[PDB]
Amino acid sequence: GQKVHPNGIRLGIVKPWNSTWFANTKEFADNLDSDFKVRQYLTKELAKASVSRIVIERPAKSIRVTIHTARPGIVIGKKGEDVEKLRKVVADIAGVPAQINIAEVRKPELDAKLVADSITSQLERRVMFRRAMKRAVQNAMRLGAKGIKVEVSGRLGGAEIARTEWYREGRVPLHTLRADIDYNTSEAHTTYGVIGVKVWIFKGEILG
Amino acid sequence: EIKELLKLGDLPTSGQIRLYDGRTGEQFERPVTVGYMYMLKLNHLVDDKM
Amino acid sequence: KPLVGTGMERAVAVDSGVTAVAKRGGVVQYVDASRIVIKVNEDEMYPGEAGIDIYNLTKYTRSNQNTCINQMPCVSLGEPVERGDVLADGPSTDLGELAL
Amino acid sequence: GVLKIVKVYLAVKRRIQPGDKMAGRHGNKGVISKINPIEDMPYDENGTPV
Amino acid sequence: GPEEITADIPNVGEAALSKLDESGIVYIGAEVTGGDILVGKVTPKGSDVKDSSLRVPNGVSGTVIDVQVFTRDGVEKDKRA
Amino acid sequence: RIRIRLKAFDHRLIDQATAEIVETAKRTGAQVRGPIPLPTRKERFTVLISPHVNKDARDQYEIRTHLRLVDIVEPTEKTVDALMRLDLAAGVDVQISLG
Amino acid sequence: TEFLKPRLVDIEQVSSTHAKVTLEPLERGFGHTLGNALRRILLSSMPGCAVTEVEIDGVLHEYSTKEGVQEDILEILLNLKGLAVRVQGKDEVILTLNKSGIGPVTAADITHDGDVEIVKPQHVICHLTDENASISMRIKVQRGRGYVPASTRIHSEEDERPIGRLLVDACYSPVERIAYNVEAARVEQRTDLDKLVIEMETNGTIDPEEAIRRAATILAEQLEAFVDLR
Amino acid sequence: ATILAEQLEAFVD
Amino acid sequence: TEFLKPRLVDIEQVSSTHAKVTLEPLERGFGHTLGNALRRILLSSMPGCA
Repeated sequence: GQKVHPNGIRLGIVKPWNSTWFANTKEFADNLDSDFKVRQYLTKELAKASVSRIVIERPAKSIRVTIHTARPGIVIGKKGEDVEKLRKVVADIAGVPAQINIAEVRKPELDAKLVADSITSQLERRVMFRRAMKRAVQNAMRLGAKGIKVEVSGRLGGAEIARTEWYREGRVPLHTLRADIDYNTSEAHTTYGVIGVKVWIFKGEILG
Repeated sequence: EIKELLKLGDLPTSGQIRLYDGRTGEQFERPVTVGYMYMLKLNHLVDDKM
Repeated sequence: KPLVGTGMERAVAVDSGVTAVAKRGGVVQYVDASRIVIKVNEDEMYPGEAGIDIYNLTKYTRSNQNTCINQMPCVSLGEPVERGDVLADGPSTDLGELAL
Repeated sequence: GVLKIVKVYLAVKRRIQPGDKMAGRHGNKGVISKINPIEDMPYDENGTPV
Repeated sequence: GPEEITADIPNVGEAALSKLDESGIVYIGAEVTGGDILVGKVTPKGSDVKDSSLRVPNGVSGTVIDVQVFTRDGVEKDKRA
Repeated sequence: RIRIRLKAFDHRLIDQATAEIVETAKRTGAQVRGPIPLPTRKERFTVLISPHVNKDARDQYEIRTHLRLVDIVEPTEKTVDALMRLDLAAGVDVQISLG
Repeated sequence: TEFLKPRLVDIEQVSSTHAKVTLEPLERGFGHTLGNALRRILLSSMPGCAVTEVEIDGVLHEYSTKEGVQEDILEILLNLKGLAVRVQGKDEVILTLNKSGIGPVTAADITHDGDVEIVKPQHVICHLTDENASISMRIKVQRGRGYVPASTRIHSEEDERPIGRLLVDACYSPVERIAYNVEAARVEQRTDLDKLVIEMETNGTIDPEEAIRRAATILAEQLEAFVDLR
Repeated sequence: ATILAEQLEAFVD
Repeated sequence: TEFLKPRLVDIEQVSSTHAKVTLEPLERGFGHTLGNALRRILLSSMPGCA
């Protein structure tokens, strides 16, 4: 289990946190649990909507969710009909006043998580994994990624002996802390088993 | 009656006020006419013709 | 509201049916978000059919020349109106006058 | 006959710009040429721009 | 065959599925301009798909104020209808 | 005197908050004490990173809780109330205490 | 070189908004030069805060209508575009307006923070008629200069904002009307000097000596390109 | 230019 | 709130008593401010002897 998590190593420097609140040792665990719940719910709901990052932020006994999604239109539905609906359920989950914001993700080919999800979907609907991977890589490159890597693993083409294959393009420096490396993962629950998809997308280096 | 109504308001009787220029800050000679005309916007808009 | 008009603005803005001229006079209830609700004075009010007049405001919609025909209420809540008086200003109208 | 019938109502909001047509009530047509700043306008001695 | 109202717009990538829902058609309101997509409306056999999806004309912007649909008795997905 | 205890995980954020609070104080009232930095709590955690067994395999995390002590010496009418409407940025637990 | 220098001698406030200011003493002929230059700068380039994004709950677009109110939503956005705010510390704040009950919604009902000051407590926005009606809008107040409109600010905005935030045009300049007069100065030994009587009319948010100081710094730093380089 | 700058040199920041 | 400082791009010296100070770029409605201020000072205030 060689490698360090690329997001996790960079949280202090170039990457920010998702859950962004303060709490004392008393209420912290509970808060975490709540976050887990709400996030889980959101994932369940907005599966068909291309959702990248849920950012929870709770000040003053009131939860502020921020959903980063590629297509707001399907998450919002009719203007303030679906969002509103989501909100009350979120509140219920939390046990506090809820507030949902929806950030529009520019360039969903450069968002790593989204790409991973897409790949997983493709796998599920029985495409050639390799061709999917290629598409993922190519598209990102076209869009202006300084580099991208993707990796898929296990029961590829329903083969008895599992293996991993991966496509890199451009440069993807992981040891370099100041590199904006959007990393994320997904899992294709195929007929032969799970197929795990990792993808690293290098936006560029930050100078500060 | 236009002149008499312009005398009820504190405006000059001729209908004409001396106007300065916003560019140069100096007076236009020979005082000009200022008033309120009811101007309409017709539906021949330029970004339907370009 | 044309400062220099001819006084024929009133007749054109009423007689062309773009404003919501009151059918029966009286006061007002003014729910109005959806409709003007006018309580009718008793002299103009029928014995049966107790009756209060509910005017439908046509909000933002397409005209024949792609302009916007829109009606806005020009009376407040709890305010007397008479028969033939205007209640909602149409497109290009200002308090029952004619503002092109 | 017709199967899929989806009508979508856009609403553009057009402002005013160099090239539109304005007119008074007397036959004075005009194509609005320059949209000046407030400062360059001819102001009378009271201070109001025209 | 008949044409179809689906967001699963082809060739064109993550620049189709945007001002719409998961089942197709513009999602109402929005700051739509020119070259956008309002109603995904494309058929298969017309690797032989095309883009008749009624889009926004060139040069115009606006806000979708209203969407009317008295469509072919079936327009619904599994349930908005 | 109003003692104010700012607590947060992000230091920059905390700093920002403190400045804001000072600003709020200084316009209305007079003689703001100052933004005094107390000691940071570095609550560390070790965990085994293997699912099953490998004990020398470990990750050592920590949460740096920063403290900022802002004090206000003269509470006026205008000043104290100003904070009611003036909420601070999220992820910064404030703790005002008069006397 | 027998020139002099002027000072702001008397600053009278006729009201909270309309306020004159003298300048004394000016040299011969300089009066119309400084007056016209300060007029052009004070009308074009002053910083003032204004309403930029309005966020009402249970709304789809700005051309809808709402439950329990008089003005429609375009009327509300116009009456909010006329608002006059004066922040001190930050350059981008978010206010809150919450009110229920029958009666008009003044600008004095906004739940203010500490560093924002709403200087028009009789600015009307809504006319709530139903007692079961409510309205909860969240305004966003930036700070800039000039005129930046909704069309250009439709793609200029970088911070990917969510959908549902109505965009209001930004009228940033808090100066609306300015006139200067070149009188005859009352100098006890000189007769060839003059005073400049600038008669400002502000939005209430700007302080006139601060505005004159900023316009003077703008003019001096623009002329430094002539002074230093050639 | 320096005449006007020294004329306006009084009330600047 | 930051302003555009220019660069003095040209002194086309036609003769020893001639110049043309091409100068760019300024904020909208500032060329007239600088030009009119310099013109009035150079006309009626610049010291010298004759």
